Amino acid sequence: KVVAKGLGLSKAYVGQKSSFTVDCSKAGNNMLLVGVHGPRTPCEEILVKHVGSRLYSVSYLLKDKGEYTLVVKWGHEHIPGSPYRVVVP
Amino acid sequence: KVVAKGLGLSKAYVGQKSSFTVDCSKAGNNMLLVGVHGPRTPCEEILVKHVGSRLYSVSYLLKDKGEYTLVVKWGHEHIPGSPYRVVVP
Repeated sequence: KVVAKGLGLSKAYVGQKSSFTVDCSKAGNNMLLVGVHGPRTPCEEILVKHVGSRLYSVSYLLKDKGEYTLVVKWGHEHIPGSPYRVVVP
Repeated sequence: KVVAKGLGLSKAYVGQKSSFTVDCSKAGNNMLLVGVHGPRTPCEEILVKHVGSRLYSVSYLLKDKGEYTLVVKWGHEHIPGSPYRVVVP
């Protein structure tokens, strides 16, 4: 009952914040875990903000071209669509 | 082989950013995940930054008093000390 949306689920660009949301309004009081895995150059930054009504706005910053793995877990289980493949040109 | 350090592992105050570091320099190329579980009001913000050489800075922001659980995982296993109990006055 958790739903992710946004451009950052699939794309990011060097040096620019990529954004997506995770809507947990229809879920309970569990723990959200978000990470972006760069197997060579790590993700530079990731920010997860609760903006109200159990909507979370996520922004992350990548430094290098290539494929990254975006993981979004709710109670330690992948939300639908996770793990996501993120491509940086 | 991951080591976390800092006051933010055990102390946080409403409205004030709480910080710690996570040293993954002696670990491999696995994935790092950080969560702050409030049984009630969610964590407002969590910011994770790779500061270089596989050291990471973490800052988080809470909006209500109470007991929180801070989770730091490396390849989906808890790092030593995780889960951390954080009591906000």
